[PDB]
Amino acid sequence: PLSYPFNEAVALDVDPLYAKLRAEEPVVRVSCPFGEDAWLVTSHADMKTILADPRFSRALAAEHDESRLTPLPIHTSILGMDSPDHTRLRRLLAKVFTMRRVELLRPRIEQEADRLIDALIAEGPPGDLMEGFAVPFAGTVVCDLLGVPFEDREQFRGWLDAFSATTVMTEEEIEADTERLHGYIAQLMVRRRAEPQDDLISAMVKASDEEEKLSEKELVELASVLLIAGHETVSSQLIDSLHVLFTHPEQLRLLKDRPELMPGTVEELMRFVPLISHVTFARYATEDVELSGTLVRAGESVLPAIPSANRDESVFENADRFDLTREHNPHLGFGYGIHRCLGAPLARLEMQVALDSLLRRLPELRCAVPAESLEWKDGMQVRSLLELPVLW
Ligand code: HEM
Ligand SMILES: CC(C)[C@H](O)C(=O)N[C@H](CO)Cc1c[nH]c2ccccc12
Repeated sequence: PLSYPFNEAVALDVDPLYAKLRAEEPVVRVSCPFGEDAWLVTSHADMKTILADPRFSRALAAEHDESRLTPLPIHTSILGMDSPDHTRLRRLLAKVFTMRRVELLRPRIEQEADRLIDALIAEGPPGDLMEGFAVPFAGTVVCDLLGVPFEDREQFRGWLDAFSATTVMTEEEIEADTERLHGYIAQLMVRRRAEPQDDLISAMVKASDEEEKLSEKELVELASVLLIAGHETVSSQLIDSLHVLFTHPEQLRLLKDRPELMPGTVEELMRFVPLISHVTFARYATEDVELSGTLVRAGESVLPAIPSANRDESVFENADRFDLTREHNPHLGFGYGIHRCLGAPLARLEMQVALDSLLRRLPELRCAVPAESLEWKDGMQVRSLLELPVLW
């Protein structure tokens, strides 16, 4: 079977093999960097099936040497569970991670974007939209929400890569950093149990201790993935989105003159940005399933190449084109079905506030270097810039 990934992900370029696979062989057998061989799934319709059809399981992966790009299986907490365990954690989170809580964060989120832009301006151009905006914006928001002290970022931020690194960390470094993060969250939970604050960890501990009993370890592992999602996924998506906007200056001009397009713009960025470097987490078939002419037998794994589903020309017209006016946008950038992104309302809020504020306050914002000089973060499960120098 083809060794997969076929090629290292470069900048935001999509490997042209996905288009060929989608056209000529949408499901193909591959060998993975780690774990068992798998079926690479490339089309939008098959993506929905393996993500939402109950014939495909995440919890089954623990009964295998899970097909994966990471040296060790990731502690994916809720995202590694099936019903009923999944239902138990999803209910817990939905009860404390309410829409009211999110919209109550809006003024704090807006204020953080304005404060970050005040700093960029006071420091003068060129500024770095990654370490000077996307990272601390995403970080302060998730830290505010979760109850992780943003002041501890110096400690915990260097452990987060352990949850995402493919080629650039050893088993031993991943295991050590995973233990460091879990143990840091566990100490936080002791404080938050005794001294609850208005944050998710306190609410989760209270709800778990009182009704929806979770083990300490389950609580730790769930708070940990919430930290990763808010800190890393959000800042990665945001900085990649700014890159897309800078490299499509015509759409950036359109957005600035019709701000009511921002909701559809965020959705189009979710679709178009190939944020996931290759695939999200493998599922395993519990029964035989045919996908685009390929029989996937029970016990075999499928790799969901979500970014390729989001370039499916049979679902999105001119799927290879970034078009922030796109109206039909059933993208899978926030997943689909049972494991669809619980944080999507918040991520959409953050995206909209960040882009609106930047475009509002920095009218002539533009990249300070040619796209060729940019340094990307390689060897992770998502794509991101290390620096995005800008003028204004
Ligand atoms: C732009 C930012 C984000 C993107 C692109 C994103 C994307 C995704 C995707 C694609 C999935 C499904 C993965 C799969 O099926 O293998 C997912 C699941 C999930 N995401 Fe998000 N996410 C983002 C931000 C967030 C935030 C801010 C949170 C929480 C504060 C969050 C929490 C979760 C959780 C808990 C799950 C698993 C839910 C379950 O298994 O039931 N994400 N996310
Ligand atoms: C979830 C997809 C966008 C993709 O698999 C990804 O970024 N995984 C990272 C790195 O392994 C881990 C992660 C990010 N949010 C999560 C939410 C729940 C569990 C794990 C994660």
